[PDB]
Amino acid sequence: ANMTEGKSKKPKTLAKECLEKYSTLRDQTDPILIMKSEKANENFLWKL
Amino acid sequence: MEMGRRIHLELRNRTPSDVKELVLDNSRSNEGKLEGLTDEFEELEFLSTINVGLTSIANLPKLNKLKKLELSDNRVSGGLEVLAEKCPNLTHLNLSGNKIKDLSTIEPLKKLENLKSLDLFNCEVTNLNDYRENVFKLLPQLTYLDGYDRDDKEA
Amino acid sequence: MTLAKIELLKQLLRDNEAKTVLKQTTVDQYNIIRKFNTSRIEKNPSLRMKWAMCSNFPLALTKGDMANRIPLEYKGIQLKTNAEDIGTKGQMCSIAAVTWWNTYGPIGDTEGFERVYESFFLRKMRLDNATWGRITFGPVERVRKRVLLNPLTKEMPPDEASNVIMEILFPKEAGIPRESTWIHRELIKEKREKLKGTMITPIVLAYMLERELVARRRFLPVAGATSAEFIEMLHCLQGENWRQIYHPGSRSQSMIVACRKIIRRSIVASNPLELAVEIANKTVIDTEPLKSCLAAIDGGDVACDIIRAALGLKIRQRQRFGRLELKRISGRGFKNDEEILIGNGTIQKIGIWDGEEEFHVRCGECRGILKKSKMKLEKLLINSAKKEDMRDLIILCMVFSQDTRMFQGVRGEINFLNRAGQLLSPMYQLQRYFLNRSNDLFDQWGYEESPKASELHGINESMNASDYTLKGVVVTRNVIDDFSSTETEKVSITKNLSLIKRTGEVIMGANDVSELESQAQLMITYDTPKMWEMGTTKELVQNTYQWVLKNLVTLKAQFLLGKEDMFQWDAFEAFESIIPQKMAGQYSGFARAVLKQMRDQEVMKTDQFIKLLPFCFSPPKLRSNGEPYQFLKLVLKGGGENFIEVRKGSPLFSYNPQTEVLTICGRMMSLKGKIEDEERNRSMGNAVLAGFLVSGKYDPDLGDFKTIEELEKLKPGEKANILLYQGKPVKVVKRKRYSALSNDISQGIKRQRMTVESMG
Amino acid sequence: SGKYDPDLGDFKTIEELEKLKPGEKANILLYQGKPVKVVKRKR
Repeated sequence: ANMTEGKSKKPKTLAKECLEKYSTLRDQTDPILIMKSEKANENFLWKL
Repeated sequence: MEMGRRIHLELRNRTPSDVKELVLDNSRSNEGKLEGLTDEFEELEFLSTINVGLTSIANLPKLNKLKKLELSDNRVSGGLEVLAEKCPNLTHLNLSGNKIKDLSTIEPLKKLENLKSLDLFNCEVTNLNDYRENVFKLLPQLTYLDGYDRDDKEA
Repeated sequence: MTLAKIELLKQLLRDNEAKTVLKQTTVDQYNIIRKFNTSRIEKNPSLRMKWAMCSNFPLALTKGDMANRIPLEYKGIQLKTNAEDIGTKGQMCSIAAVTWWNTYGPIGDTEGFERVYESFFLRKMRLDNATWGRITFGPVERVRKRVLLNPLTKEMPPDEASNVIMEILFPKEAGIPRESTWIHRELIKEKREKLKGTMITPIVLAYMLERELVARRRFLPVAGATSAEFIEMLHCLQGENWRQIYHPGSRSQSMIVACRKIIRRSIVASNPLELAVEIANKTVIDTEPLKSCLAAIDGGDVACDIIRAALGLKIRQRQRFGRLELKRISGRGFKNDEEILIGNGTIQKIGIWDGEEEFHVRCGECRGILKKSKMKLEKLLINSAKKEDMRDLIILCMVFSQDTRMFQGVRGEINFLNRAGQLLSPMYQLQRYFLNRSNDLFDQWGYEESPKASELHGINESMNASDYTLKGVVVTRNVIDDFSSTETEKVSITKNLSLIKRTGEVIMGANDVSELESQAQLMITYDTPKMWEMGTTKELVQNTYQWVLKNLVTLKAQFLLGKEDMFQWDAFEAFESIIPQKMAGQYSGFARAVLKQMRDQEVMKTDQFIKLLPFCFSPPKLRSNGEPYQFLKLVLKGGGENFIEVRKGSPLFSYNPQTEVLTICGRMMSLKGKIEDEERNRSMGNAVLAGFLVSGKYDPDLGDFKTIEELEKLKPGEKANILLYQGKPVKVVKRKRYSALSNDISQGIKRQRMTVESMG
Repeated sequence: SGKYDPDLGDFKTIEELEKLKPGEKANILLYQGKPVKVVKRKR
């Protein structure tokens, strides 16, 4: 959640502001893998 | 490590009536109990039991001063009515991470009137329609819940 | 066996030649002695092996009790013989016994192979889980590059690798650990624990560790990825006329950013070199100083090269101009000052290169050959790599060539600076001007007919592979391979961070670094207050907590005394900048009261101590009566998520005691527990013979020598008699502290320059 | 009681205002570009 006055803004700016508010999640670089798919590669998904 | 070791460390080999709180965490228990706490205890305010593998609530000293108790990450599934006969003075209840099947498990809390906050996280009972409303009208004495009665205050 | 050793020694000494050689050659000279072998090497190994395999007993078995497990002849088949040997003094045997041993015999331990041969099993794991794709049979463009053949756990120079190997698998002969074991303490302890419990011969483990650590690099034709993981399979992935899709089963950006930040911090001050090296060797990336990845990769960004020059490391001697990497091929350019009018109408006095010259030029993925004369570019040959890289190469080579057309193509103004606010030389000002406005010299440069030929084809100003190219520029549909003879020639470092050749010529300038900011993908933890007064509040909190954590022993010791000197530390002054002025004093008073209560009426609690200590730098403001104010939620600059919880934890700080772990600014760190016990567990790496200094000679007053285990029994400050390296009896004293020579040198330099300035 | 102070933090939603305690100062926004700083009162 990110309270706003009500103006319309591009999705990129909204996402940037939302991540800025929750900066800790944005700056997370070490992933604590919890579950994995049968075929998908966790490293590739995390880097993406 | 065992409940006895935790009791000795917290009490530091002193009289039982010297500490008003306990921390029984990461302690293996015999068949899922809370042994190591004798009935001689008379004064206690806070409790903490996490990752103790408690499966039922049948062994607990009778008390009249406890106001908070914490149970989490346990497979306990049974009636809690015994708390009324053991300590009907609870104000903070925490069952986060426990295993409760249906609404009937939380029924016996009606006879308790001092409870004001109850916590139930990722519980099988929590995933139901109008569970929030149903619990509220089932426990009128309750003044708080998982945190969003009407506002947000901290214990 | 030690008795057998002494008996063999006595028998050998009975001869006079052994007595005279042993008493003559020092330990160092032993190497020479070993190399005086026959060298009667077999002329043809194939024929020798063929003949030997047909002989009755070619195998040379070492004398021992193993032979008794097997008869000299099994099932009517001869296996081993009891005849004496002269070459090896053992017994003889045949492959029949080897096959029987593979069939029957003692059963060994399988544990050792899980970890001992970790690199090989990791290779197999990367192969097995790899995903294959299509095959492209079309021609593949390949470039010759210096690539690392195999991945490395932690790349280090050969000498450090050997020292680490000895410190791992040779507990004895570990005199005076250098400034390399502390850097690799984690590797030391990890490999030590993993290899413990084995029985393999130590030399095998040493060679395997050398393979796992020492880098192996070679010139190879590559196309596409270049990481060692892809190079392992390059024999299958690549192909002259076929390619395969392969996906095998970070720190770089962080080091780039850290080096750039250090450069910018040091340049603005006077005598940048000392400050830069202080910050560089006082920095750390999550487990290690900056001399753990800088020393790993070869070369790198210009900032990293400059820092390595400031530190002690080898850097490729390529000439960095902006982004261009230049390698001279021939010709000598006389740098003479000249007055030239710029296209803007102004006249600048700058150095111009008289004479013809040629350079191999590289920029990102673009390679080429440039031939230039004085005040003119003559020829440029490139390969099509990338539009951005090609444009950068063209523009930068244009500016470097100092072509009169480039000067006449200026239209704006040249008064720019850097992030530090300094006026640069006109060359770099022009570089920035042209890069900012690429379509300035391109329009007025002039066009040249396309390179009519089989492969040579032109490129237009828009970087598209379009004909009617630029005057001089040419794009050949071939592979240009350059940058041979990476001599890493001797290079000096001036105080201003600018490198120079063995002569006075300048190779790298302090302003080559590009002023581009990024985000450190890792925890860039420094150790100096001067550095971190730039970034955001979260970075300040993280760095302050890391400073507290690193030197936890000193702070914990000072806590027992109970004096205010503990709180007036410079490290917290920066923290004062991120606490509200109107309320910081109340926080300081509250934290001081809480910590006094902690010292008085309870016992050690590291988490809350760390949480509450830093806020006490500012003076307190007690209640009107005198009692301290009480809080439970310390607000920080920026509001919202920038807040600390006094009770349990918050987004910036949360310690869980169930697993005893610490999460600061979204980063988990292992607080094994509390107590000097956890302190010593942290010290569980380090190096054998790290807590003892050398003082005095043999001093036989102690009698015989004592082992490391018995050495630890001695209380601090004692004297012990030990053996250093291969013998060399000495007297040592157990240390009462942990040392850091770099810190001492930096503080000495700081005091020296403080004295110089004060006298000045 | 005052004006926009970025140091105190961003604007506070009604959810935080309702749970606030007396004697604590917060920041609110009237409309775009006209923030203000307010303080809770017992009366």
